[PDB]
Amino acid sequence: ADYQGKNVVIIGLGLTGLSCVDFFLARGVTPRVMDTRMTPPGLDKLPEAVERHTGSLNDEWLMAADLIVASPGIALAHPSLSAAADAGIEIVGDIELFCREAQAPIVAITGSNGKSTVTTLVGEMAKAAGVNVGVGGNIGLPALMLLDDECELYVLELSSFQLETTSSLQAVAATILNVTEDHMDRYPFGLQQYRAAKLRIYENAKVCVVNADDALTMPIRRCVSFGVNMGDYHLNHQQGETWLRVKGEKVLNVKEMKLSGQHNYTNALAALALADAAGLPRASSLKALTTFTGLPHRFEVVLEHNGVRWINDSKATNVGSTEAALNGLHVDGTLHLLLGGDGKSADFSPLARYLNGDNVRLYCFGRDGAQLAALRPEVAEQTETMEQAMRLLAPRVQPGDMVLLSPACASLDQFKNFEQRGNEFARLAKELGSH
Ligand SMILES: O=C(O)CC[C@@H](NC(=O)c1cccc(NCc2ccc(/C=C3\SC(=S)NC3=O)cc2)c1)C(=O)O
Repeated sequence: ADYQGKNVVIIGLGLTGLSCVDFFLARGVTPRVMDTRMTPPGLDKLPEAVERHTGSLNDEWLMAADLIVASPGIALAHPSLSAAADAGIEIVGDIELFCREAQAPIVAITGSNGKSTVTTLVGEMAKAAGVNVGVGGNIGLPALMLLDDECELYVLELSSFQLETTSSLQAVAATILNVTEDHMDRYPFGLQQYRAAKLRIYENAKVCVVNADDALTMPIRRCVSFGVNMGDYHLNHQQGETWLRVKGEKVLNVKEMKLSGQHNYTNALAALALADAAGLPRASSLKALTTFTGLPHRFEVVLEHNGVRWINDSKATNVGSTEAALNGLHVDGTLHLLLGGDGKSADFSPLARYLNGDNVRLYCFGRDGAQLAALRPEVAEQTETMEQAMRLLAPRVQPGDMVLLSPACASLDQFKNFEQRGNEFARLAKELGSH
């Protein structure tokens, strides 16, 4: 693509918006930047040569543009963006710009849960094969910063939002891992609209990898599949042993993995299917499965001390993710479960089946704390903040207990992101969980 001489407007700054600014400048195009936040993240790092408008969108600049580059954090349905689309002004995102330039195959991964873990795993599979791999696409690692003529493979975690503005992806292997209700605040036509955004990932993909146990991951109209009992890649349970299998052949006894639990086992299957389709050697891919230790904020044990395990699962930002942490969970004594934040209009009721019995306490906070408490008011406390919740529950904690942050909500009402929320939990857990 050739951007020379174009009037380019970037909407949304932060690290990703900055990556877009730098992309155009390096190509001899000076873009303009706008952000509805008065002082968005990264403002101080924008060069002074770049004109910017903050605190609102500027329709004069939008309607004059030849190309709009929209952050995934701004809805395409925003009136100012829809007016530009109606006028025939091209709108893309950073991932689109990346796909137009990439000179290595792309493995593309989305889904409501698991997409970071799968993306990181396939990255480790590539490294174990000695392939020069670029891994990113999420908040901390903008895709455009990965671009490098020496890269031999890219592995991208993509959100529904990024996919909405992407049209040139031709993934060597693409997956939707699962679709469970999330981001309803951005999808006013409901679950099927959210699904449709994710289905975009399979367009022009060489291999599609679907979840045999989740029909919403399947194109609406020859995909490779993974599942628990069913699928080209599936699990084989005999004795107390679990195996990863491909078409009936055993490939790995999961005792060799550091990760544990059924959803980690299906994540490993999806990652193997992707790696296989991308041409990576199977034997090195299996090696990577044995060495991978998990991501921070993903059911991460931050302290095990005095008979109590404190678990940071701050990356549980929707109901399906919390349900994965609770489903099959073993607790010797009482589970003290922290819920709260911006629930984005989600139906929390699917959590209710996990919350019966004498050994559960809920500590609910943030924007939607009252609705979370209402799942079972007799075992629930509500506070404004997570720190208040933590200081309220810590005196009640007994040897045998588990304290679990798995909030089912975004952190954005009170924190910069789920990583800051996790880090604060870990700090308080270390404070409160010893003498
Ligand atoms: O961290 C959490 O707790 C939420 C996790 C959960 N994040 C998002 O829903 C999400 C969606 C899109 C973007 C970002 N992260 C970067 C970003 C954050 C805020 C903005 C806000 C903008 S842009 C603009 S113009 N005006 C704004 O307010 C833009 C980009 C986050 C997810 O990954 O599922």
